[PDB]
Amino acid sequence: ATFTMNLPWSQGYYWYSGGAHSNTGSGYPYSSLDFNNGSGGWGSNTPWVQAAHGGVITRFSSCNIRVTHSSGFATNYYHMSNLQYNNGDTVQPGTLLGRYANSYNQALCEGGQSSGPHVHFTLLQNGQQVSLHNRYISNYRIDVGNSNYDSNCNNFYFERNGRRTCAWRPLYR
Ligand SMILES: [Zn+2]
Repeated sequence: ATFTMNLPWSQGYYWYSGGAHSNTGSGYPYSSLDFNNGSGGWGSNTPWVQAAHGGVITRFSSCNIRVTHSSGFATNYYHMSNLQYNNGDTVQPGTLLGRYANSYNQALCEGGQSSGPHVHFTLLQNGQQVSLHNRYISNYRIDVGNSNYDSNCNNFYFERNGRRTCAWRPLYR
């Protein structure tokens, strides 16, 4: 079917999102969002992350997994642990992929930086990161800001039913 994404948690629940940023946090495009459910810092009871859509798995490492849709769009999930699938496996929307890591070393098993447990979520097409601007997730339109991680709610927000949800506010599926 047509590529459609859902927020990687259950209907009627909320997590929190930061502002849109590139995969590295510098430069363009703003392809990525950091999601967390507010469980706390390192060592806390971090949640399981659901596949935003169906597709074929690529497992890059113990902390880095991707779901590639039949359309060639894909979502990438970084800072992960307890990964449940291997290369070539098929998953459905909602499938539990793993947890986002509750330990600092596991979260950064391929490098990067982190201030606390979260999943770094990235949209790709043809294996290349692509901008989240004007893309949709759980029927929210994503409006990217004017710099990496920009959380100004006049610049960055999720919009559904004509109402905005800002970064660092309950984002309900
Ligand atoms: Zn990130």
